[PDB]
Amino acid sequence: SATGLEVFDRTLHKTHAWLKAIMEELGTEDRHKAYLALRAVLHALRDRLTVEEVAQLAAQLPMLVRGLYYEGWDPTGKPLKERHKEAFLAHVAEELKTPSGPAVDPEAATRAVFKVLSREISQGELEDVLGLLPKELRALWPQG
Amino acid sequence: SATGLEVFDRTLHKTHAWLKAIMEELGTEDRHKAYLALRAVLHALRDRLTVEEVAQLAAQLPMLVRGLYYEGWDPTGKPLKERHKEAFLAHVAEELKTPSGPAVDPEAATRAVFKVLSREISQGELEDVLGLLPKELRALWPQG
Repeated sequence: SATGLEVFDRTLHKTHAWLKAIMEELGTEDRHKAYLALRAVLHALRDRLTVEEVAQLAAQLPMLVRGLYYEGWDPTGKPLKERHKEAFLAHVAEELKTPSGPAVDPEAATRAVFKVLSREISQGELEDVLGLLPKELRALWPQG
Repeated sequence: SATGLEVFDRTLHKTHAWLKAIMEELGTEDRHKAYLALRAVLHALRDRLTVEEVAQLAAQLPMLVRGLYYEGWDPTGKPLKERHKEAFLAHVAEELKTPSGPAVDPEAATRAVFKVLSREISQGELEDVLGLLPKELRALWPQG
């Protein structure tokens, strides 16, 4: 059917749903652009969380997305705490680099992924994550 | 072709290779049994590592396998350090529970997964992991 395993077919189905939603938010037909956005934004968000907070968010992500989320993670480094929007977007931009500028506009990528995340994760986790972020970064989420 | 994304098709291909190797070691045609073995063993091994060591091993796992690896992880708990084989196998057995006994023999599952892991991860990571384990647990790996 797909992978020969129901568990993997299930996570692929969920991940496809996430990417499709991100594509609609971005207004693009390029699947790879949506993937890059998901990857860059999850990593930037992850780096602002403590080890405990990182795992708590991971529990709300589909298996395949969780693997992407943890890619390149350095748990020994102090969580990033820059207060301004530009600092956060610069980190997102770092993983959207291509031969000619950012693959996707950093803010657009961030708003699209945060929108999809807010609809997919539990309200409890959403409120927890928002409470850990500065005002300028909370503004990037649909809740404001 | 599979997921519509080369990055995901690639991790599915690698994960399929891992599971196929585990199936051969177990001598089974049941793909789900190999999955359960991979899941139960990775989790038992993961729980004996510090947060830094957990992420270091994660870097050697294919994206999809990494998502499975991190499933249900509690980074706040002190790493398990039981010295005897029975203690470790009991933890592996905890995630192999089915309506009628273990899905796969705990030791067989452990030896199969450790064998595949030793062939897939870097020699440096293998030596590091072995050095963190008690003699009775190192005996479960092909190196001894």
